[PDB]
Amino acid sequence: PNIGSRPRIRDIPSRISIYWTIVKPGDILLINSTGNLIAPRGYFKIRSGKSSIMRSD
Amino acid sequence: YDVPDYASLRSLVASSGTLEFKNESFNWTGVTQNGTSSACIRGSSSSFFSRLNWLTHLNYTYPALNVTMPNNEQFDKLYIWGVHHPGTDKDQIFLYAQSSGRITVSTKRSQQAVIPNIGSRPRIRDIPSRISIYWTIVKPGDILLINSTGNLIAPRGYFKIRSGKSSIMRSD
Amino acid sequence: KTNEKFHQIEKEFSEVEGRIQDLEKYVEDTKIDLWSYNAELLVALENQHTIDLTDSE
Ligand SMILES: *[C@@H]1O[C@H](CO)[C@@H](O[C@@H]2O[C@H](CO)[C@@H](O[C@@H]3O[C@H](CO)[C@@H](O)[C@H](O)[C@@H]3O)[C@H](O)[C@H]2NC(C)=O)[C@H](O)[C@H]1NC(C)=O
Ligand SMILES: *[C@@H]1O[C@H](CO)[C@@H](O[C@@H]2O[C@H](CO)[C@@H](O[C@@H]3O[C@H](CO)[C@@H](O)[C@H](O)[C@@H]3O)[C@H](O)[C@H]2NC(C)=O)[C@H](O)[C@H]1NC(C)=O
Ligand SMILES: *[C@@H]1O[C@H](CO)[C@@H](O[C@@H]2O[C@H](CO)[C@@H](O)[C@H](O)[C@H]2NC(C)=O)[C@H](O)[C@H]1NC(C)=O
Ligand SMILES: *[C@@H]1O[C@H](CO)[C@@H](O)[C@H](O)[C@H]1NC(C)=O
Ligand SMILES: *[C@@H]1O[C@H](CO)[C@@H](O)[C@H](O)[C@H]1NC(C)=O
Ligand SMILES: *[C@@H]1O[C@H](CO)[C@@H](O)[C@H](O)[C@H]1NC(C)=O
Repeated sequence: PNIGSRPRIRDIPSRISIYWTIVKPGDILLINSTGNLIAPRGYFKIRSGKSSIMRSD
Repeated sequence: YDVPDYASLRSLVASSGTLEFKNESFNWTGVTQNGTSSACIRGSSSSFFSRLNWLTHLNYTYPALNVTMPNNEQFDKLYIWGVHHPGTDKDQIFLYAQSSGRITVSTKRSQQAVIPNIGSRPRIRDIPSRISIYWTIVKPGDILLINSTGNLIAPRGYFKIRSGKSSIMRSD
Repeated sequence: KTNEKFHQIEKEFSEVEGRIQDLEKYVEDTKIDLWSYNAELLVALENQHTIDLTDSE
């Protein structure tokens, strides 16, 4: 994490950056950290499907 | 100069077809401007790039920067700037009081943070150092904020990025 | 007799991004142009064959 004075939006200058890690069956997920960590509470069930996204009004 | 993602900046610039550089009165204070290089000769004298302003220490110090430039009118504003990768530690101390100065150029949408890395690159035109050219585009209603602690090559203004029918080609 | 097209790439943009965005726009334009030519040729062929069939009959 890099400290920086970003312009204030909604009266807060700080930001967060969202990552993602996918774990295959048989593997393990290991998290090591010394600060600035925003942890998950659980996991999402990623699976193949026919879903999609769109932007309309 | 070496441009990270050069093939994207070239295509972005070549798609506008306009070099209408407009000088803006920035708030560079406490540092000296108009750095001079010997490999760049204009009028039989040492010189540098015209659009980019190479900043250097003033009175053996380099205060941290925090400048802003809002975009009021209804068109985008493209800022071309860069970061100087020196040759050795001596070449870094001679120009700046900071050895490992971070830089950070942020808009409201996103930020870019860069760390210059000292390295003894092979000499080309009798100079080992390099510069890396970045670019930040500001949408209408947003502001551009530049914070730096060293190794900053600032813009003198902005380019008028716009949609157009222009293109680029390489021939003889 | 249409075919499922559940998930595709993003075909609209509101920002300049670089070479990958330009490549996506280019492939979208090439696909659209190829399918437009295919549709025009198919319509012309079917009209010609229909007009000649209903005259040979
Ligand atoms: C670095 O420069 C930036 C950009 O000029 C500064 O951010 C701006 O700071 C001012 C002064 O704090 C903010 O305006 C006022 O802020 C406070 C919020 O507690 C409050 O008095 C008012 O509601 C008002 O908003 C301004 O919002 C803020 N952002 C922008 C986009 O202008 C920054 O303070 C400078 N210094 C540092 C150390 O970061
Ligand atoms: C690290 O290794 C590199 C590669 O061998 C060295 O770069 C080369 O250094 C020599 C000796 O300085 C250069 O040749 C001579 O340099 C000076 C320029 O002031 C001058 O006496 C001559 O005109 C001649 O060019 C050479 O150009 C340079 N580059 C290459 C590609 O060979 C480097 O010096 C080594 N050490 C450090 C601390 O970087
Ligand atoms: C620009 O951001 C830098 C960090 O990137 C800030 O620099 C700090 O400034 C404080 C106040 O003098 C010093 O105590 C710290 O040591 C500095 N940190 C670094 C990493 O250089 C700076 O405050 C910001 N600029 C302004 C004008 O506030
Ligand atoms: C320019 O920068 C200095 C830095 O000390 C600041 O005090 C000043 O208000 C800025 N603006 C002008 C118009 O001088
Ligand atoms: C730097 O050079 C430019 C272009 O010649 C000039 O407008 C500006 O005043 C100079 N600034 C300083 C601090 O010498
Ligand atoms: C440079 O800084 C030193 C130390 O504070 C001071 O004595 C001197 O007057 C300064 N020089 C200038 C030109 O500001």
